[PDB]
Amino acid sequence: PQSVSRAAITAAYRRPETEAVSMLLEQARLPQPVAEQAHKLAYQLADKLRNQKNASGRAGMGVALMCLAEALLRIPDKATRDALIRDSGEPLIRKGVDMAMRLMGEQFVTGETIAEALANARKLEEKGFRYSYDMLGEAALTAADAQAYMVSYQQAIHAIGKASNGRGIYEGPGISIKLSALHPRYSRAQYDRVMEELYPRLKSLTLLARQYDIGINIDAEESDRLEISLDLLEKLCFEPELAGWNGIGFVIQAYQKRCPLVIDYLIDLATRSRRRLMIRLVKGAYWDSEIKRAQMDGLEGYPVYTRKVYTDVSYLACAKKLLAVPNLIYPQFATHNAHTLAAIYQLAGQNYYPGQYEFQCLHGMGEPLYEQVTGKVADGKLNRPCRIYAPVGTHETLLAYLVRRLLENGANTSFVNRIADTSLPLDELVADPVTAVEKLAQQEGQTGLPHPKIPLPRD
Ligand SMILES: Cc1cc2nc3c(=O)[nH]c(=O)nc-3n(C[C@H](O)[C@H](O)[C@H](O)COP(=O)(O)OP(=O)(O)OC[C@H]3O[C@@H](n4cnc5c(N)ncnc54)[C@H](O)[C@@H]3O)c2cc1C
Ligand SMILES: O=C(O)[C@@H]1CCCO1
Repeated sequence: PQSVSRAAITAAYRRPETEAVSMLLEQARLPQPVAEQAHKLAYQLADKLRNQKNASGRAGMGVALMCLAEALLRIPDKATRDALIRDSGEPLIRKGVDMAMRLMGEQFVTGETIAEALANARKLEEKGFRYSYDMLGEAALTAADAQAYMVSYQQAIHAIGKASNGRGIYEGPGISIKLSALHPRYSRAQYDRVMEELYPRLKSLTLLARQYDIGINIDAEESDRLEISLDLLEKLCFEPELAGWNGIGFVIQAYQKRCPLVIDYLIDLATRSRRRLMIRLVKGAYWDSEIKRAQMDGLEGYPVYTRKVYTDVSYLACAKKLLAVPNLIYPQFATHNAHTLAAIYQLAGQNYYPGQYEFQCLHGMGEPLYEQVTGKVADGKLNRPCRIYAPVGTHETLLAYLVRRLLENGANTSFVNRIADTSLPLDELVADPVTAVEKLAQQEGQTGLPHPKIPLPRD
């Protein structure tokens, strides 16, 4: 027997999308006036982003001719110019792969060593950005692997905490950790061994973060690990040494059917354990693998949505739920999507205060968007804080994170991919996801039908 809130998470695991999407719709819908201010802000943010160095206005203004025009413009004297016009198998494939990973991946890495990352934190921190550092590495395969991740996480907390120098959990830097790094073969670990071995290391790192008064966030990974992550979180929140401290962070993934039910659980947990939880709301990073995984499991359905617009709707519904309980949750709204950002900005209401919520972004992806957001109003900014997720490590820790980035940047449904498309008009790019879903429902006959190219695992 689970609590009321836990049982309800379980019962939502793979509920039919028509049902899941239908229940989210009214929770996600922006009231008329909020919708229009969100549309307008989303449009302005996306316009500035696209047309940074006049990229579209130069579209408005063949190549052969320009080279001749170029050569003609290098003729120093206009008269002369005018007068001229009048009158090896396995290891070769492995090497190209390892190299291309480094080349493409550098943009997403803040530094090789935590010091190096930290020494460069001054530039954006003075502009009002914050940081969450991640010592790259995950999915420990051996007892030794996990031990080494544990020591890298401990070392980072010391350096981050010393650099935080008492600025605290909101204004100061934090750390992000992956539970998969701390226990060998996490992907298949049983409740009993995780509690005996993983939990004491999570507890120990969290106590340390509390000594330095820095935030410590537990990243969300694959969906089959949600339940055990909640058991770990629960225990952690009742530690006496952590009483009255609100630095514990936890990620929730809006692409999951369970997400809203996990929120109901977290609200009850913050209440029972007498704390404000730092909760990062994301869409999620593992969608391609989740789809593949469920298709091989052959179960009743998917634990994630199959159309990107449904995830967008789920995120807005979940964002409203989070924003309603400021005594219990500090929401951290992770996104690079201008509509998403604008919707959250408006949904948060009037009378922003720094401790109400922040935005978050990944290093190498969100800086352009958030250069319009974080900063003074007199500089034309929104004056909302943003916390940059800063991966730290060498080439041997980068692979899995990089692949997730390529999937995110390379998917035609991604905002960061669609905004680069000269040809997709701004209004479509920032279209309201609820209205989009209702448009599909009127075309197709029912609300929340799965992606037509993604049938159920049994079909
Ligand atoms: C600071 C930060 C921290 C993050 N931490 C985590 C974390 O701990 N764990 C984690 O899993 N993710 C995490 N993410 C989220 C993930 O890494 C992506 O960055 C995020 O999902 C992209 O959302 P968006 O709003 O920027 O882009 P959008 O383009 O609006 O949405 C992109 C996405 O929608 C979802 N999607 C794509 N196609 C479909 C489809 N067909 N059906 C349903 N959904 C689809 C995927 O989640 C994909 O990322 C984090 C993101 C940030 C910025
Ligand atoms: O690892 C990832 O891909 C996501 C983004 C940062 C934390 O979890």
